Amino acid sequence: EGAKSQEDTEAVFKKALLAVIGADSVTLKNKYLDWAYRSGGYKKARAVFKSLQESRPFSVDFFRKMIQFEKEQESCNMANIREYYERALREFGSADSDLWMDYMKEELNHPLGRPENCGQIYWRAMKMLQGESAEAFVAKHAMHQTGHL
Amino acid sequence: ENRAKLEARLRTLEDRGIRKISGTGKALAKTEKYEHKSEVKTYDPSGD
Amino acid sequence: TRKYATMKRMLSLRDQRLKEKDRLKPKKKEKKDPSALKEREVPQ
Amino acid sequence: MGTEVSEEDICNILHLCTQVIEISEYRTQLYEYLQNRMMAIAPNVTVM
Amino acid sequence: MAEIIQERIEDRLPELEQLERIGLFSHAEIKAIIKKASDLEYKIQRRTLFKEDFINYVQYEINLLELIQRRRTRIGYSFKKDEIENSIVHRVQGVFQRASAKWKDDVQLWLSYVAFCKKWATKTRLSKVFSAMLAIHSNKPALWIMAAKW
Amino acid sequence: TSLAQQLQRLALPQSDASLLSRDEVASLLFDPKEAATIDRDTAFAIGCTGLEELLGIDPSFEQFEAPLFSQLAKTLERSVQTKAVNKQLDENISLFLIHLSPYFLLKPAQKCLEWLIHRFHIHLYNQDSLIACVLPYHETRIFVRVIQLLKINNSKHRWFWLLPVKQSGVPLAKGTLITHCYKDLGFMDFICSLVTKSVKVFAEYPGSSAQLRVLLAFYASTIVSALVAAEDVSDNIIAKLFPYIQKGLKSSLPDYRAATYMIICQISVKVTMENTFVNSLASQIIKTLTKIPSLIKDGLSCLIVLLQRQKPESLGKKPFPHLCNVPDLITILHGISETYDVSPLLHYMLPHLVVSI
Amino acid sequence: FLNSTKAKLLKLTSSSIDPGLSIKQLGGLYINFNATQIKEKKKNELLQKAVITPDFEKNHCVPPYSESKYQLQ
RNA sequence: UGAGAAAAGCCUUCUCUAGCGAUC
Repeated sequence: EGAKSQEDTEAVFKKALLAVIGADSVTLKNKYLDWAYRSGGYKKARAVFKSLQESRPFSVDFFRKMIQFEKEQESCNMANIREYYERALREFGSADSDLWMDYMKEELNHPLGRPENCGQIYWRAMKMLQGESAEAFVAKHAMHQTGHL
Repeated sequence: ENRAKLEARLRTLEDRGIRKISGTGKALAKTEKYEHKSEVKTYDPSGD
Repeated sequence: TRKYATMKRMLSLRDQRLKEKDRLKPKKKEKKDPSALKEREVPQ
Repeated sequence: MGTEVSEEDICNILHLCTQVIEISEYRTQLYEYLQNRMMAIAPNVTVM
Repeated sequence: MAEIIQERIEDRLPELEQLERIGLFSHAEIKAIIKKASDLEYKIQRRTLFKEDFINYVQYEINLLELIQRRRTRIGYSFKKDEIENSIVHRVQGVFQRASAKWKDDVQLWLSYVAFCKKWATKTRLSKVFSAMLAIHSNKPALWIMAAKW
Repeated sequence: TSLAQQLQRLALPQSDASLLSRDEVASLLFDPKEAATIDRDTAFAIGCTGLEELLGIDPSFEQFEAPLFSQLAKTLERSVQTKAVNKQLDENISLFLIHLSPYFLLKPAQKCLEWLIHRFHIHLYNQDSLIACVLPYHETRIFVRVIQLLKINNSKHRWFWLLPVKQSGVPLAKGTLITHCYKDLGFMDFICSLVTKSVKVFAEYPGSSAQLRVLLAFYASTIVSALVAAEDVSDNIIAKLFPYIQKGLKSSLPDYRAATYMIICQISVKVTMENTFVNSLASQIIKTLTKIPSLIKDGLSCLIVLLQRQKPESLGKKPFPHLCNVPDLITILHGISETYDVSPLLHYMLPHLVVSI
Repeated sequence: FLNSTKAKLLKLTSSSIDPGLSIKQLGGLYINFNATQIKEKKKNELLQKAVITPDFEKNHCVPPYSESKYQLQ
């Protein structure tokens, strides 16, 4: 990135994804998306995200990055906001309490949101969450109803 | 869209099942017999 | 709701607060269960 | 309580344990492949 | 039930009555001490026993000893140490011996007993305590080191 | 059986059987068999730990350290003291429950409630306060447990309609709550009094708007729904609701005013109202508008609804000056006009404007 | 208590004897001699045997509060 | 046999073992 053409940087990344196939690819994919937004624009990040959305070893930082790029854009298509969160909740919904909480605040705080969906998201959150994570989500939301956040 | 519709129907089904057990709620508390208080003190203005 | 042929509550003869000699009868009927095993003592 | 194991015995146990983690790692890769094909051929069914 | 408890409370009566004679403790304080002493005594005479109860009993007696020690200096009365102080010390020693007999495996209780013997008890009692410790816990060199250090 | 009824009516919580025996123990956290094997020191430790956890979250709990969570509270047993001491204890417990109500879903609040039940038997002495504390959480299972602690078997009891959720162990359904709210007026008065009392308690502490969120939402939800549920809203409902509506209008808390606005809108939607009552309602809506500057718009829009679902000449000339004197009236009216119809307000306000000019 | 000797008052050696184990390395003494650890453990163990459990919200019907002896048998 | 016989739910009176307790 520092002292070579952008096409070679993409060439390096594509070789890297072929070489590493297991859990170590998680950090590789995250830096690939971050480079796409810096070297390109929002459109370039969309093409990279579309290609890598099916390579199953993931992390929640992959989807938090994509949502963040959507917020910075002036369009802020709220339908695309939901479409990213559903994919993230499909992968890590069984264990991640924070991701469910972040989803609920988006429907409230975003000016384009529909807060009448908060009834369903809380109902959906209870069933997919398992074990200790179920307790933490309840306390965090009850902490969210009060102003302490 | 089909998935979200089922969860809308599934939520309503759970609430209706709870309502059947809980009851209509139309009934109120029943009335109670009253017995007068005895040995009640009073004031007689004849003494004035 | 009304009851007929009523009798006053009295001590029963099968109460165990009575002694075994004084008690009338255990009033127990035993049925040989089909599944129950038959065991006998037969000297060889 | 266990008995001491020879050097040749413990090597065989490691080789068997080596195959176990390699099959399990492949099975996870096979499962991820299945999720890729299912979302490509019949995506509406997978969501539901 | 309260047969043994009543024996122990009547054993505890004379030093409380002497303390009333000193003027150190008022009569209501004596009543409160008797009440809490009976409550703590009922705990350690049950058929089901816990170590927490023995520890609470010992801690209450230590706190009472400290309170008496603080009040004596302010009053200036130094007589009749044997009637009160030594009686309480023997009662606490009996409690410790019973507790150590119940739980031999707990070194921490043994060290608490040793510390109390150092602070309030005669050196021969501490010698016997160290002998009893080294009888069953000979496999720990640190205990030998502490015994030699003393 | 007349002796049986007389004895059952003569029963009192002070003479409870469980007071004199340890076969059964009421506990929010443990099975009765397990709860009958815990000492006073353990319960005191749990209560103190819960309060210490709660102190970090909210400082204002420190005032409860001395009366309810100290050695004096440990040795205290209500039966032996007089009625004055019991009344003071009831006041203190009510205040503490008002403070606990927002955090009831958190575990430390449940620990503190466990200590209070173990020591003071508020399930026998303070049924109303406990029910008021737990009511906005009626969908949760911990509400089911708190109900299960009570004894409401008698069909003449105030809370007898809560019997199924005790017998079946299921949360109370909102439909039953709404039906009993609109059919039985004592429960509605209970809800309104609880809301007013909690607001007055929390008013003193600056920056305390957040804790009253959930409760007010519940107060917003049922009453409107109750007004929807009733086939005919009789004059008793409006007579009961009017003082609390005025109290809400005179308040300064935004959520309480918002709930009052929703109640006023729904009442105006459902039932035709006498001209004097519409005049007074509009007078109170207009006069207290500028107390909260962030809720001006909704209030004006509320007025439109009140002036759209009622008779055209209901409003008089008296509220006209205060209407004209609000800051930036026309800008707000234009902002509303970009999306919604503003015809009734102008239809009222123009003929007075001509005469005033 | 662990190291407070009168030989410390009468300094006669540059050093003292060091037992490797310390009071702080252990849980500490059970008793205090001036102006609670086990009671924390009893409080924690009792809390672990609580009927309020994970998935308590998940449960559709709460188990009954109390049952007669005849029904249990 | 003849408080006829048969079944369900609530109180009362009591019986057995098995740990536990006695070490100061």
